[PDB]
Amino acid sequence: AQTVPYGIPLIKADKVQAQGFKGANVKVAVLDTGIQASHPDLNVVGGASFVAGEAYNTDGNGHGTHVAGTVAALDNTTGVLGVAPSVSLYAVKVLNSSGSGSYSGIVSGIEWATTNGMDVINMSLGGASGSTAMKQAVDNAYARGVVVVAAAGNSGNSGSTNTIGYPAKYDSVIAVGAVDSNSNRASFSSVGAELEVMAPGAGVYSTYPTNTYATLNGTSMASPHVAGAAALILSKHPNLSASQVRNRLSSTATYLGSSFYYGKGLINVEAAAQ
Amino acid sequence: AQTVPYGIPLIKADKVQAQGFKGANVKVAVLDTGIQASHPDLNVVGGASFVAGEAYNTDGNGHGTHVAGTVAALDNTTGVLGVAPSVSLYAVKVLNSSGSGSYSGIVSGIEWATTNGMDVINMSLGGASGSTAMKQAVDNAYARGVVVVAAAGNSGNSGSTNTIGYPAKYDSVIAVGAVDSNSNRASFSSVGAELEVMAPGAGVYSTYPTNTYATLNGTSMASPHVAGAAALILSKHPNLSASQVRNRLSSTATYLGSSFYYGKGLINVEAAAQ
Amino acid sequence: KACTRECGNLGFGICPRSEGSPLNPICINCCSGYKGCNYYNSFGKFICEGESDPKRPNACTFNCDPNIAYSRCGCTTCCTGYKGCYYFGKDGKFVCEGESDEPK
Ligand SMILES: [Ca+2]
Ligand SMILES: [Ca+2]
Repeated sequence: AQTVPYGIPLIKADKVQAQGFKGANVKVAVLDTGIQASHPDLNVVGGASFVAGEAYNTDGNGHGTHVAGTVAALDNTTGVLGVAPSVSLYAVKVLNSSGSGSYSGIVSGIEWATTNGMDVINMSLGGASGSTAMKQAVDNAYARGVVVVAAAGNSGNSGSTNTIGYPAKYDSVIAVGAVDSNSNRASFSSVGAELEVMAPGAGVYSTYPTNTYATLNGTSMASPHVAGAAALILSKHPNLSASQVRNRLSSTATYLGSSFYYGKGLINVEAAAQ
Repeated sequence: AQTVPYGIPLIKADKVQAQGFKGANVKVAVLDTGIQASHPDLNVVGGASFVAGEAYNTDGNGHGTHVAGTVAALDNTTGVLGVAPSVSLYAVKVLNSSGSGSYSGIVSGIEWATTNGMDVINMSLGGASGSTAMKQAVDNAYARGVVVVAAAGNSGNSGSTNTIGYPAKYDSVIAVGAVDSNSNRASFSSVGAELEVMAPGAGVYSTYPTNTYATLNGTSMASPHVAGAAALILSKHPNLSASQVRNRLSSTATYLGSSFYYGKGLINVEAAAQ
Repeated sequence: KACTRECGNLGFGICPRSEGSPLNPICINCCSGYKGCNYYNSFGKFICEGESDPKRPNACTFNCDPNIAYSRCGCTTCCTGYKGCYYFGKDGKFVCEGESDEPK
């Protein structure tokens, strides 16, 4: 049978799907370690690799496949479900087998997605340092109308320290934090002014390489929930601007505490999609 | 002419010795660089070497003799005094005269001890990684009713970093941290969740090879106070289980602060053998 | 350098970092010392090079060597960790060395 990770109901993605809105015809690009298209629960219809001698249709790490499954696991009869199952999934490989990658590679992937009219970008990745080149990339993507979503980071908290990484820290990108199955912020979820919204980031069950599943932890797992919610909202209101979609998700988030640790709160795509 | 190292009174081993319990009929295996059996203040009644070229009853290094002294320095009118003066001392050499050994060598000593009936095993030694063989060797020894004591390590602390070494970290073994004559944690004492009990480890005086004595530092000195304490308890209640003895030591210990840094606290053999 | 933003499940990390001074001695012995690192006494006199290495561990006495004063050489993932450190998982079995550089 099909299993529904808690993340779907928590952000009320099921409610919106029941309205008949599943992100149909919205192009979402997962800039990660690739995706295992051959996985039954997924359906990658395109992409691009920026990892020497490696196809974007396979995933040697597993991370990308997992993130992707939270974004779009097919609503069939087996496995898991994604926040927006009917989305047009694109694997944009910018990280190698060991979950690492150069900024320029990521910049190349960002541009690709932009040039191929992607609607949403999901970057469950980060670096401690900034980069004029990367900021320009996500800045043009947003300017071009792309909803850019990134994982905030897993540096936890410490006094008033701002532990939000890049590109999440960029104001053109929605920095996503994490909470558990109880809407409680995960201790590892990064904090700071830049934190925008919270999403399920702990114990996220999703697709894993070579037709299986696994349970991972991190803002990596939370980012896709948001990018997926962006897709559902767009499948319902096709012509909203990247900005409007971003604002409605943060604008309808259910409050959870100081914006320093929760941003606007846990996303509620049902409220967002009204 | 006999000296009483501050450690004995500190853990209240003197009080217990006055009640008449001195570890008689309790076998203690000191797994180390050997023991100088010919030291007038020590009485090695057996053991074995797992170091090619060196007999068990000699100690070219000196560490194993000091460690043993802290445990069973004879109660006469010379040198120092052990925690359990009447204990049956066993020299199991698993480290060469340079104080070095291989996990392989240690496992052989652990099994020898188990097989031969040792009631207590003391290991003022360790490695930073740990292996499958070693774990099964200590898990087994403890399962056969042996009280397994080991030095926690001298890595000090580092933020929230766990620096307890192996085999002390395995939970079939009691990890012992070190304090000074003021009951204050030595700055070198390792920390981490597995830390179980503290004992004197700074400036510990005792037997040293070539019939003399010396003052050494390290959790290496703390461990033999616990092993000796275990023997005292067994001296008073031969029927207790290795598990019960371990629990009295930790449940009746004097509180020193957060468990991360002090575990349950400074061992109090008077309260434990009560 | 960018890393997958998943939270890792490593046990702990060991980073052979040189330290100590004559008036502020570290606690260690040649055996437990790290290869590639050199240890000196309170007078700056060489004593030995670290005998062990992160991968492949071995047993050492756990006492401080009075002769040595100083040396000269959880969400964190192999990509996220720092080079110059060796990360292990539970039952401390080696896993990898860090890939990132320490912040400046
Ligand atoms: Ca499914
Ligand atoms: Ca004596």
